[PDB]
Amino acid sequence: SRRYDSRTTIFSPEGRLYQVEYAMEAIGHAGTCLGILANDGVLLAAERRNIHKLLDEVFFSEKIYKLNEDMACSVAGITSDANVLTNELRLIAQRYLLQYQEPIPCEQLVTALCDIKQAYTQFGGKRPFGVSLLYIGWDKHYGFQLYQSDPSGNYGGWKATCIGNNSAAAVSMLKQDYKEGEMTLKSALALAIKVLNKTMDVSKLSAEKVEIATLTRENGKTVIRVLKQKEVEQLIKKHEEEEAKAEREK
Amino acid sequence: SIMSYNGGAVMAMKGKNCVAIAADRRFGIQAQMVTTDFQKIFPMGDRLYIGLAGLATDVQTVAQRLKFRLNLYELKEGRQIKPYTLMSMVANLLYEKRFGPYYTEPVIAGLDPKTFKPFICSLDLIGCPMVTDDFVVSGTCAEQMYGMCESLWEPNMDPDHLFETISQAMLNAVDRDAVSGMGVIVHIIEKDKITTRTLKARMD
Amino acid sequence: ERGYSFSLTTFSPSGKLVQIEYALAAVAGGAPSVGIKAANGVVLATEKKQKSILYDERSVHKVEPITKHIGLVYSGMGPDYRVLVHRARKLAQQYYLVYQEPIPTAQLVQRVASVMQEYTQSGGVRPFGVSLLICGWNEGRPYLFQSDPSGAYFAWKATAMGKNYVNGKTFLEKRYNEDLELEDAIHTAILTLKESFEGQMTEDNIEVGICNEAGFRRLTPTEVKDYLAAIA
Amino acid sequence: SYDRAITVFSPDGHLFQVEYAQEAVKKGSTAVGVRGRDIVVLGVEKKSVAKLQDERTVRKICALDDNVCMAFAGLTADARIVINRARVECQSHRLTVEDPVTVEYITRYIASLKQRYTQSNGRRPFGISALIVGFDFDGTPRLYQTDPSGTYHAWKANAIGRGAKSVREFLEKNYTDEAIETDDLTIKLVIKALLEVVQSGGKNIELAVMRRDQSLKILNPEEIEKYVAEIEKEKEENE
Amino acid sequence: TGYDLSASTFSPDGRVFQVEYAMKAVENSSTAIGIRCKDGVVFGVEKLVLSKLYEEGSNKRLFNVDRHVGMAVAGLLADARSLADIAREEASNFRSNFGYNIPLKHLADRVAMYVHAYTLYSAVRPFGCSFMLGSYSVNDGAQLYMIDPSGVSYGYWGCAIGKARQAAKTEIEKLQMKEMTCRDIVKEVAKIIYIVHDEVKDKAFELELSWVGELTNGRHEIVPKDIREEAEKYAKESLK
Amino acid sequence: SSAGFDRHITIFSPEGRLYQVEYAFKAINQGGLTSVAVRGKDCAVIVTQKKVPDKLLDSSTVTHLFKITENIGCVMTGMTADSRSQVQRARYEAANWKYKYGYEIPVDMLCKRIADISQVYTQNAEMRPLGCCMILIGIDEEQGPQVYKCDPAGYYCGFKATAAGVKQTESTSFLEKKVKKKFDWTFEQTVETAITCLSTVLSIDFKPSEIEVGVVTVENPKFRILTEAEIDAHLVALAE
Amino acid sequence: NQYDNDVTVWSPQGRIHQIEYAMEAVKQGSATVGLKSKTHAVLVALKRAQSELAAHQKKILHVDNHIGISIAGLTADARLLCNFMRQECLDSRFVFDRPLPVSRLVSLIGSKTQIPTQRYGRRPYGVGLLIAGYDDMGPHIFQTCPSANYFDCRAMSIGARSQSARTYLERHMSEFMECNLNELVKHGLRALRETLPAEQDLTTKNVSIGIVGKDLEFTIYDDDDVSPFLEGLEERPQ
Amino acid sequence: YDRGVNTFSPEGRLFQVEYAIEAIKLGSTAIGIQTSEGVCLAVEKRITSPLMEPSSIEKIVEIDAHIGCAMSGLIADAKTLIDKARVETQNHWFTYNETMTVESVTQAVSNLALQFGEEDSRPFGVALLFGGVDEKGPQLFHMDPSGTFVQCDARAIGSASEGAQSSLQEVYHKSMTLKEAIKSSLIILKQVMEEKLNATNIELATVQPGQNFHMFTKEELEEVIKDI
Repeated sequence: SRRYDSRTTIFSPEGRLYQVEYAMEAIGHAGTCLGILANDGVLLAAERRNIHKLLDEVFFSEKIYKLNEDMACSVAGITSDANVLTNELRLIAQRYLLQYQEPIPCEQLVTALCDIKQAYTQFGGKRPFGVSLLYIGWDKHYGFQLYQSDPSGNYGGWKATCIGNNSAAAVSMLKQDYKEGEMTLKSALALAIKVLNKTMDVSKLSAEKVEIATLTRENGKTVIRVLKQKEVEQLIKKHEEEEAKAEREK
Repeated sequence: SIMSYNGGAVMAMKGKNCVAIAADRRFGIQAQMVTTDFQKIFPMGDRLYIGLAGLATDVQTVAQRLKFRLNLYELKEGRQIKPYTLMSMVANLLYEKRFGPYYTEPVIAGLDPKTFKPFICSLDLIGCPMVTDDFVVSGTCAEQMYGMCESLWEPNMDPDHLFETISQAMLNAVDRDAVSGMGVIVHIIEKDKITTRTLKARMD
Repeated sequence: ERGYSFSLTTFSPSGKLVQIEYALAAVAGGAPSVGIKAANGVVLATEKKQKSILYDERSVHKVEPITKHIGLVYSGMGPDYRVLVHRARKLAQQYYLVYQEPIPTAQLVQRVASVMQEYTQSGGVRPFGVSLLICGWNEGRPYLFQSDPSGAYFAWKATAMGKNYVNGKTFLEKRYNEDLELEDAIHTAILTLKESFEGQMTEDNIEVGICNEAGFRRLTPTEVKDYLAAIA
Repeated sequence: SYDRAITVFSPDGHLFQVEYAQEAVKKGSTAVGVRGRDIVVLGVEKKSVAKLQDERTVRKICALDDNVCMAFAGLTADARIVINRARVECQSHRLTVEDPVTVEYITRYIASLKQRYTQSNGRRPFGISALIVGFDFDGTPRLYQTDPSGTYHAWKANAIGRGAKSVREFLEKNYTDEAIETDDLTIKLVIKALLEVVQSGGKNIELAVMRRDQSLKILNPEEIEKYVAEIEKEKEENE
Repeated sequence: TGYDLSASTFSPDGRVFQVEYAMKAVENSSTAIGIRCKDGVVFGVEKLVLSKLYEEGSNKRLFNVDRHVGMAVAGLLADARSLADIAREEASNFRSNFGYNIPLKHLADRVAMYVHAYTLYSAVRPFGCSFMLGSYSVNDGAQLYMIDPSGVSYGYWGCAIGKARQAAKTEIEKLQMKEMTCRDIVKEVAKIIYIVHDEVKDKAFELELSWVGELTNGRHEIVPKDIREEAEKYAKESLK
Repeated sequence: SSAGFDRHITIFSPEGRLYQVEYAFKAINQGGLTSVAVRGKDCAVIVTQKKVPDKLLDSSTVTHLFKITENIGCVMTGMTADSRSQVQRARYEAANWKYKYGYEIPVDMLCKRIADISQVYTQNAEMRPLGCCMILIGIDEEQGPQVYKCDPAGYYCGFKATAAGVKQTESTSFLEKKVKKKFDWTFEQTVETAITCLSTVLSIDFKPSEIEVGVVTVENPKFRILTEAEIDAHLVALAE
Repeated sequence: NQYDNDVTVWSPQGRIHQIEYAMEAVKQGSATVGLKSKTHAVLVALKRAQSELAAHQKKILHVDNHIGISIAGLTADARLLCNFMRQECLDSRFVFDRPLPVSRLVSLIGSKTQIPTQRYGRRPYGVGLLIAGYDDMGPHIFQTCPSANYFDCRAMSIGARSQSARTYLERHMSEFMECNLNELVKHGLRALRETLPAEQDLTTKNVSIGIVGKDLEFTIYDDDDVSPFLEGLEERPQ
Repeated sequence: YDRGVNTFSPEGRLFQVEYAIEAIKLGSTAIGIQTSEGVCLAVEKRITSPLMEPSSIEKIVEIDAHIGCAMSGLIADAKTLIDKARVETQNHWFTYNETMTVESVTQAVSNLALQFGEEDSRPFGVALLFGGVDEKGPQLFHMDPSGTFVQCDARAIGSASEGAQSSLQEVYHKSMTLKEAIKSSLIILKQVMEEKLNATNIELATVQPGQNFHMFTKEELEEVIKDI
């Protein structure tokens, strides 16, 4: 009929979008994900939701999805809507390898999704994707990369980015402490644990509330290391040691 | 025939704790060779290979379609593939072209991903699985390869004698064939390592 | 027909999906249930009371097998349950026709939740009003999952769906531990179902299915009468 | 009152949802473009880098074929579909007809694809406007423009984006009937036109020229800084 | 009432008013009655002349579905024409698939299920027609059926459709219809029409009588009561 | 509350309710009818009254007992038009079992497939959810007789003593007091309680010609509609 | 007023208002009068000017060699039914090699216009077709209506202020069966001159007369050949 | 309520079609006059900017070598009409070896405008004037978005078309000549527009029997302005 339909497609009298601005605000009331470049690596960090003591966590990865062979992605927003995009995106990267027998070079994979995510804001009365998600990877042409998907379909290549209304103060922190040029892995891991100390309001940074995955180009393999919870512990205590130097000035 | 358009020979053989696979190197049209570096053995995960023989179009085609389905399988599940599971996967792919069939006969050889248990099987051009315990052969010069393996095979063999048995089986049978030859490559795998050797064969 | 093809779900100005949150209210007002993952098995139990003394008990079942090592229960409304059961039967055979091997319980929940996703996004249909509990002992370790009408899923040790679930959630936390036996797990699975049951509990008021490594098995009322025979 | 549909008319004959698409064009960064004797030029403003991203993925100037350019406004998502579609048509034209593609032919494809995309309900129109500049059709320099209604049209000097009314009024008193030869003079006209930017920071101008025979020549922020210096040299005659 | 727009919606007490609204549109049409004797079925339709320019036999409401089946429609006339073509088409497929004439008990089921399908969807509306079905056979005798706009279809001995649905069946039931012949029925149908408001507050009318049974050998056709004119000669004597 | 269009179409309201299906539960109640099914023995009995308000209305074309297959009969309550279209699916898909699978359909399997068709009308919109109710009987080998009942919501169950139509809450309260001392049901104990429940809920003590009785028994598994003479035989047999 | 929106929606009085509104589009068009004798059927229409120097819009249009129709109402629904009308006339010529009976062609129109008066998605056809023809049993005069009813008649006038034309036809219908074409045509166009305001006259530039006969093919006369028909007339009694 | 997409008035026409007539009123004016010597035609360009290129605005197009055109109202919808009007005159030459007449062009054009809706969307907002010399001499026709097609002898459409048609009926007679009718039309043009009448405001279009060439005057129009 006519009186039963939703709008999903109609401009404002001033020109803005009515439904797209709403989906870009539900992601801010969700989890926290970030990434950081290095000279010889790239990493991802995530926030655990539903840390109740009657769960299993047998998947070895919840926010991170190792997608082709040398790329992975975090996720944020509606978790039920998110599984449709990941099964498609692994399937886009795999039909490319059937076509050329070369891995997908980490940009036109993203534009292939961003055309699919765009198309529900256009023709067809359907609900848009309420999912923004990160990107890490390596190619022959540029190397280590980060990208920033949006419900609108916009993408940007960032050096250090994060999520907004949940952790918008981190972006103000990353402009203060991420120094250009030298950004190596031990410097980048200690920078990442400093940021989640403030944004996650849980004191002492319990290791069951975080998740860190990395990527190093190593001897022509491009391993993707989801580092276990045993070495999260000593990475926290290294940052816990930095309070002792932080009180020497006073 | 259509199978005799390019030639080929793929042999697999089961040992004690190890398994070996071998193939030829000649690529060519009916009587004219082209090159001696045509790959017919493709790795599908660690400690598990596959060999293809038949029409050279369907060798390169099925090995890409099977690689298309393997990577989608190993990402929905964190585990690797079992050797019984790949045999059911290939038999599904060949049977979909029931009346438009691919002209190849696959040979699968590999170990168990958990235990050390070897596995060999071969399929027809429409997907009939057939597991054995000693050897499987495929290609144009099939009847010469049965004559060598029925007399030289021993049940429990170290990787030393298993390499020497599959070497003499491939050299003496392919030299009797006309449209196969120009080099033989041998893969011998085990729990600890993978050894690849090429043999000194007649180049005529 | 016309071919109307418009979904009945859009975003709120706050950013929430309204109709999915309404469907969870019909889930919470359903019949209660409980599922406990033990060290050697998975125990499912439910609450099956008739509205009259006329209703036969050997007609409709609650614990329902999917394969010979996979079972599945629910808490919500009745007739919507049998749709996705028959959907999961035809879906589980398609894995067996391709791979010649019974489906693992993790892979089944990957696809059943995608079916429940499809009625939330597509045109003119309404989302489900049934949450599930999916069990099974594949590759040594047993499993116990829970899928909601939104389309997500989880992995529980012990949980409870239906009415009074916030009371059973605290009771399972105060009673379960790292490991038990399966025979000890049924004992703490009726004692959490005796919390919200009526004044009488017989062999026909409850209905219990188990998951040994020997396969899936639902219990006849002979065992359930002998199990509640004065052992709490 | 009555709009909420692209198929209904007003009581005085209007399509407000088509007219609202032009309001989304005015939220974009301004981009100007003139044609000259041999060298055509187009420049964009409002780069505004944000200290932590790579700037090679925010590009607003692309080439459809070897001798035609593109500059746009509006929102970034809908431009990517139109650009990627127009690359196919300017390549599939060459396959069916062995000529190179004229600058007039590709603008009718973009306008007609935006035409039928406005007619049917449940199809939100493109909220972009584009500038097509190419000296391709047998040594003749041309530049056209588009519109979200789907009307391709030809100017000789153009301005779009947030603040086009000031720049278009500026160029009418500035574009001489004397043709701007010595093409660095024509480039200095654009830098004088883009000097009336929303903030005029000086280092936020990305001018791209084309000498009608070579490929695209993206200017560096050292050659463009030299042209900003000579604009201040002519400004010293005011005293 | 507001909760009465679509045909696919329920009222808060549990009925569909769009079916209820279409039933009393049949009420405004003129009266058409039907009756069967022991060896035939006799139809009869009160039909009024529009102004004067009607040409004496136009737009009739006595249709002819099959060799032995006809209709006695009342209501929206254009909606009954499209519904009559369904019954013509339905009886043809039974001939082509089974090789013999359609039974009337099976024919009324196929039509009423087709009327039922327009009472379920919001795209279409229910019909605004009600009609009669009469037939005769040697292995089945005479039957007489009745279809409302909702789709309820079962058998009568006599009926009426129009304004005077109740006012006609009061004096139908005082007839000994179980043993009369359908030649004596024809002179008795005409007085039932002329008692209840033929041209009292209306302008003019014309009587039509359809006819099927043993005397026609199973054929269905209009009466030869243009021959000898006996219906009006016997019914107009009932003025006192 | 009335949120969005919950009172009009099949969507969720707040508190998880949905009204367009529980409006159909009292869409049965406009029939003015009550049906009783009793299972006690190696037999099964349907009993349901007829309501004939007109002498012009026939007698054989009133029957709500419907013969699905030779071993399966059913009774329909609710509105008449939705009832007969529901039986057209039940006659159809009982024959598809015989064609696809090669044997006779169980009464338990058929009540699933009927309720699954009523599922989609609740699931999909713009599709009217068939406000009628069906009660089945039949003989299963090595299982005895069964009585099933389907809902417009798609819910089914099997149970021993059944009421439907208008007066469930008075008749099911009578049968729980009846079926609590499980006495010897001996094919006339079953018929007598099938009459004396309906003869006291309606409180009529009625003539031999207003009800129907459908029966099936494990001595003659064919579905069987009783004759007016032998209906009168059981009626005077309880005159003590 | 909420029931007055769609064709599907019934009213609590039992009257669909959208069909009742398509009758009002017929009254917008001009008047036209058709009638017949035992041997000859003549329909006469009235043209309307758009401006002071544009051509007058035509009303009568040829269909077949034995069928011609008039028009009143929407010109969009006019040519849409004409293309359906001409297709059915030549199919019987191609298959059966006979001309169509006129009475069964109009039954195809009532089946054609019934679907858009019941299913949602298409308005009813606002149209006022008058039909004259020859089957094997003589002439016929037919009319249609947007309620998909078709009426056989011996004389009919529809359009703007056509009630005054009907009063002339009722008191002269006894004379129509016997008289021939020299007065049967000017029996008809004496009925048009009461559908005019009393100050102007039916001229030669605003009227069309179409004649189909028993031995005469359907012929349209306009603007030059009307002068042998307008001769021998009296004026209005003013 | 008040009459949405496809619903009759309680009295008369569809208001979507009625509002389509009003969209022509915000167009540009144009005058076409039929004379026995040929068909002359004029339009106003309404050029806004000097940087805006003048010869890119078309109002007279060439349907065929003996058929001209004129348009007003929506430019975006008019390019669809001119497209198939060029195609189906070309299909007629392909299957008949002859030129399609001027009247039977717009028969095919008026079929496509009466097709709005969901049947196999919105009505158009553009009126047209067609000049041409067929076998019956020179002709002039006019259509509207309602599909109402009619022959005119002299017609002005667009903005201020009501005041144009009042004075135009006085200056017209049956025995005009083509050299007289051209200057008779542009006197009406400068009395209804506001800018000074020069060689950049207006443009002409003439078609003759013996001069089927030259449907477009270009800077010979400068001579006609200084003569008046």
